[PDB]
Amino acid sequence: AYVEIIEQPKQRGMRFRYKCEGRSAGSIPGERSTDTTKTHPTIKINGYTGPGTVRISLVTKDPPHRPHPHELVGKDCRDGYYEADLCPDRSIHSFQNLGIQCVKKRDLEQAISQRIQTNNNPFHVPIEEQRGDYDLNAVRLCFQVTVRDPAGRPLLLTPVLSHPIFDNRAPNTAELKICRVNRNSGSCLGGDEIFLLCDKVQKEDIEVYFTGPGWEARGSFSQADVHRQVAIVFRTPPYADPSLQAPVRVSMQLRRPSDRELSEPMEFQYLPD
Amino acid sequence: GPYLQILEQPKQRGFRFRYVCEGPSHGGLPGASSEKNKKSYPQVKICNYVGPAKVIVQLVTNGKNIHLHAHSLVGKHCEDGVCTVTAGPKDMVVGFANLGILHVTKKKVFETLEARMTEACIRGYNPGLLVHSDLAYLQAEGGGDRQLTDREKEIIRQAAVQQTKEMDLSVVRLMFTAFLPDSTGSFTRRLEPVVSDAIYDSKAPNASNLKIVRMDRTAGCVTGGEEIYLLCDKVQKDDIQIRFYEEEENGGVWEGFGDFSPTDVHRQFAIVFKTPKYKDVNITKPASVFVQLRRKSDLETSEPKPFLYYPE
DNA sequence: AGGAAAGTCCCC
DNA sequence: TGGGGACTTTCC
Repeated sequence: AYVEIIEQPKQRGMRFRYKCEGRSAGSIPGERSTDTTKTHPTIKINGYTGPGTVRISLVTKDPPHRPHPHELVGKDCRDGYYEADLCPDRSIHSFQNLGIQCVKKRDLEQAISQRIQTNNNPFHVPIEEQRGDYDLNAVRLCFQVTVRDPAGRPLLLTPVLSHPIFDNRAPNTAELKICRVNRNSGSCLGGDEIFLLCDKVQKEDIEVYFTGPGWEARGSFSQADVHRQVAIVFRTPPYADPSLQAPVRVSMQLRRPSDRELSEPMEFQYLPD
Repeated sequence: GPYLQILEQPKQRGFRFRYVCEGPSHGGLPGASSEKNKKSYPQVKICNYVGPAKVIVQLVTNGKNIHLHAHSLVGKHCEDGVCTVTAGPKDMVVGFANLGILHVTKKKVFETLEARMTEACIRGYNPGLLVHSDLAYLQAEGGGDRQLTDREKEIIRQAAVQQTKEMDLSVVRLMFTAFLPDSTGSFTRRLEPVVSDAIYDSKAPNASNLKIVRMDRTAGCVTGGEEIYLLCDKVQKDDIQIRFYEEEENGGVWEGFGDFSPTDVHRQFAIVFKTPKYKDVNITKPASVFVQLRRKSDLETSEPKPFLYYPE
């Protein structure tokens, strides 16, 4: 009898909501999803079918998987964890009512107090470890299922974690996303000024990654050039080939150094010198 | 007779109100003075004077009539959003240096309000004229902690409510009052109060100093409809407009208005617009106008950037 | 659901 | 005595 996630929660892109925003307003969707054919996180209990409980909870995104201070909310959610009876006539079941409620950094102690008052910790991490400051910007769902043993008594299946989910609000944990864009032709030599209308970025950790497999180059600009987390004004990179003859058409995309995420690329038209 | 005159009004545009949670000594209400190598600060001066006299400063509203504003003045000699500087010698001019505007939380307006009107109906020098003028009376005499009429406190309190809904926390006004020697001792008499220009909190998105930070093309053909990337500073998508303009001889100005949509106003600091047709598309020699961000509501504009309408 | 406002932090 | 940018929460 073993749990397995046949559809992970759509990692980057959802913005955890504070409890103070009109309550609800959505749910966690799965890696693969789109409005035409929507999705929500799912697990396929394997090697068993029937009655039991399908408990979930949020856990630290790294090594000591400590109960994380945010709270899941939705149908059958309480004290921070979703807990309900799973439908017995199927082995693949999804949760379309999973919300991630975040806590204001100040009530951050009251929560981790609740994450052991309420008796919550899949991995049984020591209080010592629970003290270390949290990364209230990323969570992992922890599906820990209870099926029935050959006899009939409750059986605690192994807790399995889902790919981390990252807030969208946190300007450093978001999904890089170019928007409009001054231009893209430039030339083999490079030194050209483009205006980029990025989504909320950060002047310390971000940088246009001109590239094209067989090459790769950042755009020349500076923190001063990053206009309100929103606009970046760089100069077209010298191409690797600084004596082109015909139009190589590489690809530029905002890259975030720290985490290394990159964005859906665009089409820069590196022209003949 | 004697009377307060404003030797120097407050800067008005450019001073960011600071929340009680930001730190003291964060800045100081500047007077209306940039004047290169030289600071400034608001200052008033009595007239047909009174040798020694004390002047107190406090924050009033900005609407039709002068009411008591929640934000409080905070600085050296200030306490309880009031500042008793004394102009009591052979020199009447009295400046208010290093003053500040505590920004009250919406969450706490009624409270500071009620707590201000009240610590004023018991003054007379702060006549019911500002709280509920239904309170009309008082003078100056005294009454520290003196109880107010039970029914009184109400007309005060309820006033401390129907006014809070109307209180704009993004704009204030200084209300200098002079008091002078009376009946041997006490700076007993309220010598006519003077109220300053409006001071516009610098942080209100509506009060931002429209600035043109960068621009795609400085020049462009006269034939219009050309895309440009103009990186500004905290504009308000609906209430903004890019405007090209040039004066033709004595008086008479010419104006053009960049095309676009709130849609085109990217994240409050970017507007992507297309140029407009210049004065006349028929020009054998390059023409130069100016482009200036512009707030539609108050028409407050901005230091402009030059453009160059080249021929067709 | 975004986008903004309202309010806090924090650093040169 | 200074001030400004952007982080966090809240509003809609």
